[PDB]
Amino acid sequence: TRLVRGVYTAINTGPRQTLRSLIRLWAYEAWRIFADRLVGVKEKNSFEQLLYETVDKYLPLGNISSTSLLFSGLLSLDFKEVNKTDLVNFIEERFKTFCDEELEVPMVIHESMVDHILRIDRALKQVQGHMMLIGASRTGKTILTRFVAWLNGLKIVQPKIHRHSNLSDFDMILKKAISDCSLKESRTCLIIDESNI
Amino acid sequence: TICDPTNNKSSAMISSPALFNRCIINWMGDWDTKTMSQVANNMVDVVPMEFTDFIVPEVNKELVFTEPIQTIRDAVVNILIHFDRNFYQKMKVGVNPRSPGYFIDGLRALVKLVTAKYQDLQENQRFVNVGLEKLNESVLKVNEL
Amino acid sequence: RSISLVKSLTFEKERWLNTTKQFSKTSQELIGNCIISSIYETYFGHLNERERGDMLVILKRLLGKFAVKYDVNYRFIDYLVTLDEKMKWLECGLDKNDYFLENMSIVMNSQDAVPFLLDPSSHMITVISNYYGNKTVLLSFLEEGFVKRLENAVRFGSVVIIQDGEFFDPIISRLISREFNHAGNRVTVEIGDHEVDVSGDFKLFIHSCDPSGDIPIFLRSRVRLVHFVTNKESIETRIFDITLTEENAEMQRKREDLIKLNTEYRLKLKNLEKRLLEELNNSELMVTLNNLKKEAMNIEKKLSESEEFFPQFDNLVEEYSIIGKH
Amino acid sequence: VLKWIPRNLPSCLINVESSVTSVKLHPNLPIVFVATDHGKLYAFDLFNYTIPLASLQSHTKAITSMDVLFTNYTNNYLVIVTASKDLQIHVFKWVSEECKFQQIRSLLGHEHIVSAVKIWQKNNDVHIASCSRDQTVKIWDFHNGWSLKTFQPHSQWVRSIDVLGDYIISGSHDTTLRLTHWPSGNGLSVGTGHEFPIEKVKFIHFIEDEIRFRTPSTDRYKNWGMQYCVSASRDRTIKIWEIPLPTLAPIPNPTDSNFRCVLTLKGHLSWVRDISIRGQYLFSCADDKSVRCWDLNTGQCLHVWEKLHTGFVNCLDLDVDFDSNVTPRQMMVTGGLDCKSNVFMR
Amino acid sequence: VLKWIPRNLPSCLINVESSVTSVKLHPNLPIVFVATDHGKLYAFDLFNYTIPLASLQSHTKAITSMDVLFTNYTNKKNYLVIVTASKDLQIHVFKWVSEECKFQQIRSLLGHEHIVSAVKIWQKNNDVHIASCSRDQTVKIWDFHNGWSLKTFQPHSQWVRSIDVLGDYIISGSHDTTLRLTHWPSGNGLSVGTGHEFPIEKVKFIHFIEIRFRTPSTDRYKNWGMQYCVSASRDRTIKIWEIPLPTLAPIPSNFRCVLTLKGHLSWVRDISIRGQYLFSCADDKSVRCWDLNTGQCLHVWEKLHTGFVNCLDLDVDFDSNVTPRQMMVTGGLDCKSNVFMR
Ligand SMILES: Nc1ncnc2c1ncn2[C@@H]1O[C@H](COP(=O)(O)OP(=O)(O)O)[C@@H](O)[C@H]1O
Repeated sequence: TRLVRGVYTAINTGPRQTLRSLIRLWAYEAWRIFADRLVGVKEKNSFEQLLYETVDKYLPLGNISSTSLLFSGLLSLDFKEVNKTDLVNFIEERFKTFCDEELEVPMVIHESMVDHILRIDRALKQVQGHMMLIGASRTGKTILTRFVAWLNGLKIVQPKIHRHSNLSDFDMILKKAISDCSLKESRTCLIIDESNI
Repeated sequence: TICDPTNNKSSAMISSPALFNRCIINWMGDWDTKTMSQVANNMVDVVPMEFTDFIVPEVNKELVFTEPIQTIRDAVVNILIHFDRNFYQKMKVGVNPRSPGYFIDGLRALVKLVTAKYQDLQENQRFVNVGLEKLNESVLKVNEL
Repeated sequence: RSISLVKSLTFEKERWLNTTKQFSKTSQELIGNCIISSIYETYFGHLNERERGDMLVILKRLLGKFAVKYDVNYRFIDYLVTLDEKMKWLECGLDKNDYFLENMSIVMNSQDAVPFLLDPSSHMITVISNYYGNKTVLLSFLEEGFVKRLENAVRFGSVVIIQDGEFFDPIISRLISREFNHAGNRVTVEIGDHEVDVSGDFKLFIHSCDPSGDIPIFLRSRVRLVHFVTNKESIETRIFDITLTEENAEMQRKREDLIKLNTEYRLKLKNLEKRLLEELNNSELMVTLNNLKKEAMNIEKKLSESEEFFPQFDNLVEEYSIIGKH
Repeated sequence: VLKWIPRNLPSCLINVESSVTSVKLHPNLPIVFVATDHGKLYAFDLFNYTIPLASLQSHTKAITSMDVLFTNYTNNYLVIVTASKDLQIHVFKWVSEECKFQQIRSLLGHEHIVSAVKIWQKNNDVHIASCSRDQTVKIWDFHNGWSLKTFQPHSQWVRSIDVLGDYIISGSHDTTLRLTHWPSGNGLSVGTGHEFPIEKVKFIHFIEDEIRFRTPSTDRYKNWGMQYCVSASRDRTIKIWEIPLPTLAPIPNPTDSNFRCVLTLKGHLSWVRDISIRGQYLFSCADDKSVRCWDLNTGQCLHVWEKLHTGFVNCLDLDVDFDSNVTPRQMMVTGGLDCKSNVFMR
Repeated sequence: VLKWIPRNLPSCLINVESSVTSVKLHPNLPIVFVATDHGKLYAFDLFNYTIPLASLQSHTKAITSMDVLFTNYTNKKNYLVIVTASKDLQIHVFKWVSEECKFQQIRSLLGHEHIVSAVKIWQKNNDVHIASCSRDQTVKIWDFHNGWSLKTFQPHSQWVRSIDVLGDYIISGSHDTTLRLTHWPSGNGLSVGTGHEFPIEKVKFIHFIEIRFRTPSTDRYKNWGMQYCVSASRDRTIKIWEIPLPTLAPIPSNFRCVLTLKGHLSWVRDISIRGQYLFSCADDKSVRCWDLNTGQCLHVWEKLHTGFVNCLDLDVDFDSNVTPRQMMVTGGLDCKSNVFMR
């Protein structure tokens, strides 16, 4: 069902499409629905060859790998396929502006982090969409979430949970965020870390 | 945001019914070798690195992680990524994800220290050469008189 | 006079010629030495001596595999610990052992990442307090008013050491992550709910006296953890020092004064050579350079006079070696 | 005479040391002043652009905005006022005898970076406006050198301002416009409808010639001298607003304290950075490496200057046509992030 | 436009720490690069000439020559590449970061057994290479991307002092009074020619401009594209030579001298061509402008430097990517450099 809804969003917010474009779009949606929970590189290769076999056998097309499929609506008014170097340059300039405006941190733009930004943007674009970033420390999870939230106009709220803090503080900050979300019509993006539980 | 998905709290977050059924799980994982090679190249290509001769070695295709070795930069990014992988292998971390923060910190320390050392070495050699030249000029002037 | 001045610089000319001969070697192998230095500075902080040596030999093999060269006689102290810094550290109160020198060098050379002093002996708090004089402040995670006092320390900008670091309080996460909001010529940091102003000379230190303690992964990944344990050489030289100062106190004091004078003379000779090279670079001068090498000859004569006391100490070391090893 | 449309290709290429932040045109001499993100302030010739006339480094930070003014009096030069992230507003003198630059005075007081600086002359008393991240719209005096007034009209920081007579508006980061009366220092009305910060906002001066959006509707708006204001945000859109008529020191009207978006232009692909007004045409640049040209009557794009630069198009500038002291030449200059500036001639 | 003559008085006077050996000009910016005898590079703003924008210790010995080129890639970003050659048996290649006005060392080329005297940079369709002459009597051709060697040959018994490059053809002049035109990949001597009795200082091609000395004569010369050459030696003369057409992989036959110019009083050092005019300096502190068409000296500049004069520089006029600015720059031995603008 999530795959169907993602295909609907991509079709509705997209330009005129061809059959190869439908295949690429459906494969990207399958990648973002089924293959994100995968952990192993062997499992990723198995999923890639499975997608090869499925498309070849049921739909009688370029490379379909994860880094070769970048669907985004950042570069235009529609959710279309984008190139690589132009997207990297645009996100470089946007990150330089973000470092100028909010906080300075020296991170280097590369392929996998661009793909992760695109999928985080896709997840946060959905209505009632929530994420569970799972990865090693200092990989760039919360700062990427902050950058994508700034790109989409989301307000950033981080709970100030620390030592000698109880459930009353958590309820207070949650109620404040809820009131800001509803009464003040301010789009907020709460970020809960593992250390904040 | 989950750092170690093996601990009890993170296992409770993952195995909770509605959190799993509502959130789009995006497994970042540890960085793979291509990502670390790319970021290492992109943050060491701005330093004076290749200033001596270099002979390309003979290594296996799967043993090298970057493009085939041409300059000092490919060699140093390969040696850094391979040593980081070996160091994580020696610490017996298991299936626990490996933080690449040590790699980034070491690479920043490397670029800063190589810049400082290259500047100091060039200044010292210029000083010793101008001193030797001044001594030779003084010797020539003394021999002329 | 000119002939005498030229003839008076024969040893320095030989040293300059040897340095120019060795420049090709020391430039061909610079990248490897820098690689090993960076690996020491970023990885081997939280390791023991045997594990450090094991990853040293595998890193030497791996570095030689990719046809990049290094120094065969490379040592971390000889590469990073400058002699003036060594003198300052020894005068502050840190021991003469080399492992502690390596760890003090890795601590006082990380200006980008805050260090984690894992010191069970609880004396590096006072040696770091001695390094910065009376301007330092001692904080802890178990004191009321810690937030306000840390904010005042940030506004003042003094060197701050936080003890009991295994009970980490996550309100300083913006200071651990070193993310700064640059507001013109002032730098602000949001701590808690109200921001503060960084004085620019603010330095943070976290010290924990609990081996095998518990620290958050967020704290662990961004803080250079360094261990501090007593190895065989430290206890051996400490036992030797105790037994020598309990056997012959005046003789021990004379030996300590002798070695301090020797290393001070070596530092003065190095500074003297640097000053002479700098003075000759920018070119009265002849009489000045005469005074320079007269001071050099006096220092050499003083060292040669000081040479005639060391075999006695070697004999005492050979005598007390059994006590040290037991 | 007024409906001139620039060609499909730029007339000439100007190379700058770093990213171009602002460009302005001398109202009399055909020369162009180009800002520089490195901090320099160039001054090029529209006919001999191979070598610059003069350029000096006056800031340690990036120059943010600038504008020119050919001074006139009731009793006679050109003045350039420069913004910078260095917390200073450096005012310069352009001497035409030796075609050089001479720094005059610096205006201090802001506690952070400034964003836009505007200058205007009225009854031989020229004033310099300013706006910073302190969300304080401080207005100085050029002749005296000291401050005149200071007020905070927004919760978050302002980004651009515009003046017309005694009224000043200011777009801000919190996506709200606000009209504040300068002599009285109080707000009149607010604007709402954006969910991205305002990049550039400017007034719509009336013209006597027919254009739908540059003519008064009622006699009250003709007496006020202003009816329309245009704001460009990061919503990839252009909005023409309606300012409600205040009850007149002017008194705010609680029943009419809100704006009204009469028209909402759309068609860009990224943030609109800078906007301009010329005749019945709306000239706007954006981060799509392109410049559009909207029509005020219909709201349709009539030309697409695709791939004008290889990067973001940070700024463009025209000549003011409402003012009788400035001849509205058919010259439009643009500046980009790709260290290039394109000048359009004829 | 292309017929500009520098004024009698210089427009900018720049001071440095030691003698100036190589002066180059930014093809796109009003920035001048100068090299000193201490192996130091100074990057100077034109309108702010007192304080150096950039100052770097490039080499431990004296720099001899320097060349610049703006890269052009059709894919990737462009940047300015500067090359420095010195007496350290090394060649250094830097990228000029114009974002913050600071040099950045890209790489180095090693392999020459003695000092290197001249290094050139030219761009192919999508690749860049570099040539070098040394005391080893060896012309060596390296590439900027990989860094390892592509060509090496010994064309002359004496040591080559100046190389010029166009396309796949190399003209080199040595301490011996002869020149040589060779082919780039094959490394064979297509043509030689003598006519001097003193060592050559600078030799370079004469390109085609869309004129007596810029026009192809026959259709058999237009397709090849190379017709003329210019050379200068310590003979106080500047010689315009004609090239023999090789039998086309080329197969090699002697040089023809079609013009000579005289009037210098000491050793000349540099040759530069702008449109119809020729700019040359000679060690009597004399900067002379000669006309190629008429064939005589037009204007002189004397006592520009108290000491000797080392080099000039003007922008390339025969390249599309380089704007022929109305400006000129020169250096001297007395820690002085002159900039003529407009
Ligand atoms: N692509 C990258 N290049 C360089 N550094 C990075 C990159 N991604 C993350 N980092 C480092 O990680 C830090 C941010 O990680 P963060 O998202 O805060 O980790 P966590 O999610 O565990 O809180 C930064 O200080 C940065 O130095």
